Amino acid sequence: TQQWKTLEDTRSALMGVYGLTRAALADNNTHWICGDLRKGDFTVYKRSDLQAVSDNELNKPYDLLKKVSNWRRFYAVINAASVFMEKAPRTVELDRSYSEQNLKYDIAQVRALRAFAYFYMVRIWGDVPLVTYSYDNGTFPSMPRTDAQTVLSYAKAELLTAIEDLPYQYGTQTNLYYGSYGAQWQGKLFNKLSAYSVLAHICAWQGNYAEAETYSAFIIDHASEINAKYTSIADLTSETGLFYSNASVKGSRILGFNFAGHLEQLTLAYPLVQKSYPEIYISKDSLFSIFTNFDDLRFGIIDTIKYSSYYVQNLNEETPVFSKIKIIQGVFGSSIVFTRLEDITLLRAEALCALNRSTEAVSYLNMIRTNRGLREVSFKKDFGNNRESLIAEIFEERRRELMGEGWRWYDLVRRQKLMKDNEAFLRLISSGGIYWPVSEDIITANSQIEQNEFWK
Repeated sequence: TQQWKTLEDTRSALMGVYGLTRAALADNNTHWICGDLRKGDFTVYKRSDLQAVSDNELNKPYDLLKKVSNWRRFYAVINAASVFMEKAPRTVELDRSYSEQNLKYDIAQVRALRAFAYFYMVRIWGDVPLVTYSYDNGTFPSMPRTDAQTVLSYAKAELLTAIEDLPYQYGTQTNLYYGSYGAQWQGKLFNKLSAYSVLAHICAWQGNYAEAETYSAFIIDHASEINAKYTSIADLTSETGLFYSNASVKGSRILGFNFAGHLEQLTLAYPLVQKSYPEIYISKDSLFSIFTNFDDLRFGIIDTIKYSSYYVQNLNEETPVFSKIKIIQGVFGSSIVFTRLEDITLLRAEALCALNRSTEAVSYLNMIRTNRGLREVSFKKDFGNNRESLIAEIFEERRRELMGEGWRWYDLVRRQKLMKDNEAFLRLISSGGIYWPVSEDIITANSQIEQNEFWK
């Protein structure tokens, strides 16, 4: 049973909240299933269950769909965080080695993780029960789903509170943080900018682009404080690059979760692993539609081996392998990368367009383009000063840059809200068909929980 007598007890509990958060995103490949596969750019080789996700046929009778649709793993994070906040303060009184500052740091992390879990689950299910206190395992509070706006307002306030105590970096050489400091914790612990990144995204998801722009700006302007940088194509895709836990560029994972679920389970095949075919892949037709310029470093120049590019291998075969993420110990070690500077920079561009400041958006778009072999663009010459044309292009840049990082589906929804170029998709948004069904196991056990109308 968890105790709170010593610094080792609080350390273990804190690491447990991180572990639970990783598990929520990684279980059944949730992050990629919900973020990349759903109406995504991946062709499915053979699995009808994966094909149902891709088609948004989330009521089909597949066990995968039922498992992903059960939100328990998110409430596991929320409850563990709530318990930590209730019980950890006592440790300061019990163990002289656990300082008030150590408590403030730990509380801020678990508070931010809880808020992240809420945001993440709101994007998936929409309305979810807003639980703000701990409860016993095997029970769940008897309450309805709470309006998504109310849940996000709670998440925003919690993140702003956490930011007051979250540092940029943890510990010093003279005052270690749980035995390590500075660079040792970069890309491992939730930092002040990690919290700002969640705020920026909550705001963008709500259409509050004024706030999204301010928060994205703050992140970009303070990136050096957490040692976050723009990543080269080689460092993004290397076996020891951004997706590797102990990468030299690890600080560039503004928010992520490391392993001591992986996209590679779905994407890799021979020769990278001994599996004959990939479960999902980007087809040649898709590649040539999405990547329009042969100078694009993501899908252009060879990456050493014959028939390769930086994102894709086996270009001589009918089902090329999406090899961007390839942290191979099969057994994989790839980190979940929720966000990084390129994401936040493109978010800022999106926000600036939303605010009718398209000329300013172009400079941010160009930052990403010019680090990927693409020429600079200009608003008049390349977009005819058309705000919607520029918005569409910012989303194509995200489509390219963040491929396989759990963004595409959410990006399609934010894009649709701005572009309004597909009435069928606008109806899917208004009708709730952009969310997952609630698991019938949850509804049976908790009578106040109502199914999403779209999936009844």
